[PDB]
Amino acid sequence: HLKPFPPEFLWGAASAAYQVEGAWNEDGKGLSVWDVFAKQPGRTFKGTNGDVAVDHYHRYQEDVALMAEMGLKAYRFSVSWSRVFPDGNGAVNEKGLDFYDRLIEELRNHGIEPIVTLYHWDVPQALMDAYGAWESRRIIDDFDRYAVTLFQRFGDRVKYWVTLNEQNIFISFGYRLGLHPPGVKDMKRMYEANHIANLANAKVIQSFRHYVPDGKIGPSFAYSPMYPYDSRPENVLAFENAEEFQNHWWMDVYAWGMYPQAAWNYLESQGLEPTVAPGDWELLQAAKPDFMGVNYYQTTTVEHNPPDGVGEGVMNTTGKKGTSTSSGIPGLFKTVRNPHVDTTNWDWAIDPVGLRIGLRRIANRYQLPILITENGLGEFDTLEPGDIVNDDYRIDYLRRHVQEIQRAITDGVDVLGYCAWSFTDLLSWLNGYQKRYGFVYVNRDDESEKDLRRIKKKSFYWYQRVIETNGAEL
Amino acid sequence: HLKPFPPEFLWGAASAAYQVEGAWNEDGKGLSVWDVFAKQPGRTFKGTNGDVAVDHYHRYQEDVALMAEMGLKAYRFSVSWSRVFPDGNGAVNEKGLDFYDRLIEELRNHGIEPIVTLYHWDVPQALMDAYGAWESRRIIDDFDRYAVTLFQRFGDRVKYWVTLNEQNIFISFGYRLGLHPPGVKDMKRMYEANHIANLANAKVIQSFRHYVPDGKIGPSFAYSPMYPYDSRPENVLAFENAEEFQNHWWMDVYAWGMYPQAAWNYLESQGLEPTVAPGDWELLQAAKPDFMGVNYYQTTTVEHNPPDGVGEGVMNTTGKKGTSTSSGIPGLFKTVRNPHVDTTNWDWAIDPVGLRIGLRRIANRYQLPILITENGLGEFDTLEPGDIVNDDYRIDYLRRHVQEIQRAITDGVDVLGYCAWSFTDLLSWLNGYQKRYGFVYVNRDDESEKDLRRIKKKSFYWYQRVIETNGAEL
Repeated sequence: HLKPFPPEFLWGAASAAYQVEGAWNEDGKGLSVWDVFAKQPGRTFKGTNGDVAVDHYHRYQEDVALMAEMGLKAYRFSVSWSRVFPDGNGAVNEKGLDFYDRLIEELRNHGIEPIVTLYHWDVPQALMDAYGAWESRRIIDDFDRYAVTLFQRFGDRVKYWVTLNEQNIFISFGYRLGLHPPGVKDMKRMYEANHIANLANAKVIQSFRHYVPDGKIGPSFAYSPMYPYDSRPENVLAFENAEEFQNHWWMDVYAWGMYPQAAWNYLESQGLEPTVAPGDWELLQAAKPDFMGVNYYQTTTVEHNPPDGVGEGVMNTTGKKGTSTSSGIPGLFKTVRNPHVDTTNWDWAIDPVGLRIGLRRIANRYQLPILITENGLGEFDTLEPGDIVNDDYRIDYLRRHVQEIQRAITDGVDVLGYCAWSFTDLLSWLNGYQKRYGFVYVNRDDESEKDLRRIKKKSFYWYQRVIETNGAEL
Repeated sequence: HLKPFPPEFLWGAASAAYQVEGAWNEDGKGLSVWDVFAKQPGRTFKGTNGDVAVDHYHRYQEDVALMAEMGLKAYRFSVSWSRVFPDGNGAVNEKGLDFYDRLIEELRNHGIEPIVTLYHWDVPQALMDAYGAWESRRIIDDFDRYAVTLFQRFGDRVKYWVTLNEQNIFISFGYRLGLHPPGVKDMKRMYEANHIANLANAKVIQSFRHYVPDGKIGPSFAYSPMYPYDSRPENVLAFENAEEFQNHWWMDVYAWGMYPQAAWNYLESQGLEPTVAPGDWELLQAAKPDFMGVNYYQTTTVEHNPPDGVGEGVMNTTGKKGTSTSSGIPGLFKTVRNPHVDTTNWDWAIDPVGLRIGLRRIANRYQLPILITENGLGEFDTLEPGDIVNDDYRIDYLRRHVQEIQRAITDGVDVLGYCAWSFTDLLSWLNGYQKRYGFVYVNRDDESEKDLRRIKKKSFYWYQRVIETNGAEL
């Protein structure tokens, strides 16, 4: 017996500025670390970068019109820091602010709730040149000034804010795996930058309380809920280590302002724990958010990993199924393929019940409302004669995840909204354009840039029907 | 490289008054609910009862001398409420307090720390008669009067105190399964009595802060940590349901003063959630314990249970292995044999790693120190001529659990002490005498008290060596 979706449920769709906007050097925009990073040969598939992307900076009016046709209740986007402060910490760029002002007015005139994401991985290169960006406490007050600038200019028209998007991703990929700017493989640096990012998150939530007292703000965590492989006690203990190290490590800081103790002690024994100053715990414990943002795609199953066993592993960005290899941390846990779910061709788990599990774990541990900021299926799309993209695969994935959300709401989880990823096709950070996520097909591939024309996929009309029935018809 | 056991680690052993004392009608003692219940035909194996038990009431000097020979650092025992208040809430029976005073003085004269359990299932029958005992709010102030009586008489000599022993057992066996007094099978009444017992726990922790400001106090929860059968998402969701419904339901109230929400909502949908009065949440939230007491014997593995599925199961009462069957809650979860561990003859899982997992979960969720108030192996013992009892099976079980305690300490779990169940053999509530737990064999069976003579088992000398080496030699 299912509860209905609440009447105010934020049926949404999401983007990220570098992935969508283009206009990388217009109206005074400074360079970001991704402008620099993606132009380095070999970082991105076939050299694709965000110079143009899908050109949303010039075509947003067309884009919002398609949102209004769909009847989106909400649209989640990120503000590009380097459009607002080209130097990170210097003088404000009114043209940068003007674009987001025009975007929000376009959204508001069509009855769409704007959800503004403060940071999605594009710190200005200048801050990285001046003091190493997230490795320096100086970024805390420069990020605050940036945040406060947006709060004063948009706080009367934006109720929902997200601080740092997938902080575990841009910290891990940027400082442990070397896949994102700064392209570093140093765990000591990774956890120092992570700690400073935690303090930045807390400082801007505390500013938000002052500048937007009637608004709602939270971080957004890239949450892959951990599973034990079986009921072997050694595999359950691996799951305890994995859920605490991969998930509590961030969410406990967001919710309670404390790192988990066992994980901390493991890092301490390695010489990897971050440097703490007077003031840190009191700041982190005083920044309670209104919700936990959740970006969800898959669960992860783990098993026992001996002290000499698997370390970092092989990722699968080609799309040939079966090429992923176990990654893990020796002594604690290593991943293993879950034999009870299917995977995509990138070996990502297809596990909509895993979303209910993860929503239940956040409610049960933190008692926080949840805003689902990102969920989606990336796949190749064929444009067929008659402007028809029959992405039944995407509909089937979104249907099952929305169905499990309703069960979680029926369990008593407070889910504020759901932002599918993504509204239009967009540039992936590293693999180009062919793994598409959008409701709206964008006419370009890896080689030919074509005209970037927007085409409504079959999933666009499915989700239009979802919204008008408030999820009653899926 | 393991951490050592900390210098003042409480190497202990435990009992419970009804199981050990006898003297059921001496020196002014009133009837308890167990005096009455165990004399009803069919309630206990072979009609065994606590009239004599192993006669610790008269033989406490001999028993304490054996604790000194072992070198016990702490002895955990329970106070019989009906010795102190024969009618539960009238005038104090000084001879009742004088026994526990004599006992505490014997312990302290031999260097043994007393750990006093306020309530181990034996509320006076007069309170059951007057208002139904734990089902009535009247018990909150009656329990409080009793606790403060003990705090004022013994607080100068007792630092460690336990409030309610295994509230989840005496409430669920007493009101849901009807196996303990008052023998009721009614889930609604069960959760009402459970809520009243939560308030009584909170009230006496509050009183304790006034009367024993330098003491340490906590409840003793009967903790069986849940495992999912495998990585099937439906079995992991069963584990989420099972851990919250069986474990968080109690420990969250103990630690945070709040029931978990998914469980509460499920009870509400069934008309089973308890009645909440004004002021209840404030009392419950303001009664933080110094430690979580943990009674640990086994883990429990669970899997999906369809809404038409398993409910009450068969309980192994005889000692014939393989006779237990699944128990669960339809629609939420059901138990299933863990194929990766062995089980005793009573079908209890032998899972020392589970104790590390359980200690880690409590640290990770509540950040509380833990006092392990019960752990042991119940088995048949053979008395061999020469008064020799070779219980290597017990040594092996205790050894592997103490080993995992030290791994948990090395992880960063603050464990205050370890109380093996039990010091001497004693009466099991339902299963008679042959399922023995003691370091010290007591010569009696279900048919005859014989001479009740005390006989040191092999495990006595093993534990004596454990304590002498502070656990470095196991």
